[PDB]
Amino acid sequence: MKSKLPKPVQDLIKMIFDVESMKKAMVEYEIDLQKMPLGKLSKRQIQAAYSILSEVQQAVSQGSSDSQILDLSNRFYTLIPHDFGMKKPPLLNNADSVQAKVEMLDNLLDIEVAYSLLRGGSDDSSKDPIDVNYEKLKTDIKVVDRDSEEAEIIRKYVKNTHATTHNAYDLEVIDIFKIEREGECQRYKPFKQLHNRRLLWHGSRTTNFAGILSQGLRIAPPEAPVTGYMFGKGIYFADMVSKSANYCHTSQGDPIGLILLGEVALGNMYELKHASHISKLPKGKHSVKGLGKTTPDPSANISLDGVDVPLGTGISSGVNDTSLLYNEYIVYDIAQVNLKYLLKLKFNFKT
Amino acid sequence: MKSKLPKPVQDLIKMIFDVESMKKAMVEYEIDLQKMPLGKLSKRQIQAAYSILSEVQQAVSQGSSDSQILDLSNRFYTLIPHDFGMKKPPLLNNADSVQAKVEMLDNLLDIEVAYSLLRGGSDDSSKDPIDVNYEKLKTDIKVVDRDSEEAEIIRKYVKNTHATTHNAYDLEVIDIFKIEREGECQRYKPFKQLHNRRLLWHGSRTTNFAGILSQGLRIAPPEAPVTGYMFGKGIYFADMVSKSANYCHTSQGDPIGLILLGEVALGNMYELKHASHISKLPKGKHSVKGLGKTTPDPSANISLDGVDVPLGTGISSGVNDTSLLYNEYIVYDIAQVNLKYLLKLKFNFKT
Ligand SMILES: CN(C)CCC=C1c2ccccc2CCc2ccccc21
Repeated sequence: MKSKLPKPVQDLIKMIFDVESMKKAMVEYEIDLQKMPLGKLSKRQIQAAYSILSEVQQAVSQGSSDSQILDLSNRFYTLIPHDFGMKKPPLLNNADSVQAKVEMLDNLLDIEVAYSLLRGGSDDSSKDPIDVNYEKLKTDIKVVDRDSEEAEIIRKYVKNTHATTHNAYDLEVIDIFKIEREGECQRYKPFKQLHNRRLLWHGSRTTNFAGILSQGLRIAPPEAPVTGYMFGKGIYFADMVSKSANYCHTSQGDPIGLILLGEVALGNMYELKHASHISKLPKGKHSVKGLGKTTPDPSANISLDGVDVPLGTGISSGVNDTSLLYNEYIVYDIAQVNLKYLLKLKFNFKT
Repeated sequence: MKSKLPKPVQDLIKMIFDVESMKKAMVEYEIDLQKMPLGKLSKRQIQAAYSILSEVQQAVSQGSSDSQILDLSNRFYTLIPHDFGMKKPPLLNNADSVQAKVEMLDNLLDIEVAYSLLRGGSDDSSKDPIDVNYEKLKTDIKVVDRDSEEAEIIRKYVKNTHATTHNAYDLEVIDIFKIEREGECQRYKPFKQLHNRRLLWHGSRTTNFAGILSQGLRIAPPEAPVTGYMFGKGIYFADMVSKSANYCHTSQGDPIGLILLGEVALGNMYELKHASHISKLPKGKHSVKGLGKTTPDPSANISLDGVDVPLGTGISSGVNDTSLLYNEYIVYDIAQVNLKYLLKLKFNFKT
C-alpha cells in the first residue's frame, strides 16, 4: 500500500525528514563531513561544545586570560571538525562569534534529534515511509481549508506584518496546518486563563521541525551559555512575520520556509530595550518584551480563541532608544507555549 | 595669608585640582590636546559624543559591516579628535570598543567640572589658593583621628577585603576623611531607615573627585548608551576594597589614589549573575546586587551608624555559573547614596 494522508501533509513530511537537507545544513556551516559524518554526530558532543562556549563566556568576564580563549576556540574546531578550505576559521573571542555558534549548535541538536527519530522506533517495510514518520512526530496535522476565516485572518496577519526594511523577499501562504502535539493541551492548562495571551510567530530552519513537533519548543540546555542568546535561556517569538521569517534562514536554493503560530502565556512583560542575559525572572514578571521602534498597530488588534492577534500595520511606537528595530516576546518556561498553526511559505526574492 | 586647614586636607585639595594630572589623564585616553585641549572642553561636546556612541551601539548589535560602520566610527573621532601616533583611525566595532570609549567620556565629563570649577569663581591674591578651592567643593571635609574606633573599623575593613586576584599590588592607608556634602543628608531622608543599608567601596581616578564632591555621585546622562556598562546606567559599588581601588587607575608613575565609603540603601535587591543592560528596574526592586563568586563572611558583619558594615574575610559564596568574581552593587537613584568617608591610599606595587 501507499500513504492515504492529505497531499500537502505528505510533502511536509518529506521536507523535515530530509537527509540531503541535513547534510547540506552541516556544509552551510562549513563542516568536514569526512571526519564528522551525519552518523557520528551525537547529543553530548554538542553539550561539550556548549561547555566550551560557556567556558569562553566566563573567560571574558572573569578576568583577562586571552591566551586560554584561543586554546578553547581552537579546541572547539577540534571538537567539531570544520573544512574551510584555505580560509581562516573565525576566531571565537567575543559576544558576536559566541552568539553565532550557539545558533548553529541549537540547530545541530535538532538535526541529531531528527536523525535519531528517523533511526528511532520500528522497522515496518509493508507501510509507507510517510505514515511511519507521521506517527513518529506525535502530532495530528490537519490541512486548514483556505476558505476558513481563520485562514483569512492568518493571511491578514502575514500580509500586513511584513516589515518594509526586510526588502530582500516577499511572502505568500502555500500551506497552513492545524497541528496538535500530544500532551501540550494538558501542559498549557495552568497558563490557559493567565491574562495577556497573544498568538505569535516562531521561525526556524526547515529540518528542525522534526524535533520541534515531536518535542516542542525548548529552552537551551544547562550546558549552553546565557550570553549566547540576547535575552537568555528562554523561547523567542515575534509579532512581525518578517522577523521570524529571517530565522527560517531561507536561501536561493531553499526558498520554501516553515513558520509557526503559537499561543504564548505572557502576562506581565518585563519591558526592556537592550540586551539582558538571564536564566530566570523576578518574582512577578512571567515574560520579557524587547520593545522596538516599529510595531503592529494596537487599534487593529482582535480576538480569535479569546487570544490577542495584533495584525495591524507596522507603525512607529514613540520608542525613545532601543537596540531592536522590531518587537519580540520571550517566556522562560516551556509549558507557557501552546503551538497552533504551521505555515509553509514561499520566499520570492527581489532583483 | 596662609591656610588655616590641616596639612592632609591641603595636599588632598592640591592633588585632585592638579591640572597637570587632568592633562595627563586625557592623554591616557588617546585624546589630542592640540585639537581637543583641556580648555576647549564643554558639556554638550561630550554629550554629542554619547549620542554617536549610542548610534554605534545599534550599528554594532545589528552586525553592520566594516564598510558601513566606518562612517559612524569617524563621526565619533570627528567630535572628539584623538592622537593616534601615525596610525589610521582605529575602527570602533564591538562591545569593548564602546565600553572603553564610554568609561572615557565619564571622566571627560568629570574632568570638565574640575576645570569648570577652577575657572568659574572669584580670584583673590590675599586669600589662599587652597581655601578658595575648598569653598568650591561644597564639602565639609574633616580629618579622622587615627585612634577613634571608626578609624580602626575602616583599617580592618580595608585590611581584610583585599582580594587575592588583585595581589599584584598591596594597599596601605595614608589619610582618612569624614566628609559631608551640603544637602546630601536632605536627599537621604526618605531612604535613611530603609532595610538593608550598607557601607561600600567606590574608587575613581584621582582627577574625577573634584566633580564627585561638587555634584555628588552621578549616573550617566540621557544621551549615553546603556550597553557601555555591565548593568546599564546607574551608580556602581563594591564590598571588596581592592576591586574598587583598581578603578583609581594608579601605576608606578602615580602610586597615590583616592577612594570613597558611601552608605547605600540597597533594600530589595535584584540579584544577577550576568550582563544586564537596563535603565529601569522591575517593580518592587530598589538596587541591584551582582552575585559574586566571592563574598565577605556573612557572620563577620557589624553595625556602625546602624548601617551594615561588611568587613569579613574572603570566602566562596557558593554560586554556579556567574560572571562576577566579587559582589558589585548598583543603585539606580542618586538619592540612595550618602557619602561618609574618603581615604587616601598608597598603592605599594610589586614592580
Ligand atoms: C566618577 N564616578 C561616577 C565613577 C563611577 C564608579 C566606577 C566604579 C568604581 C568602583 C567600582 C565599580 C565602578 C563601576 C565602573 C566604573 C567604570 C569607570 C569609571 C568609574 C567606575
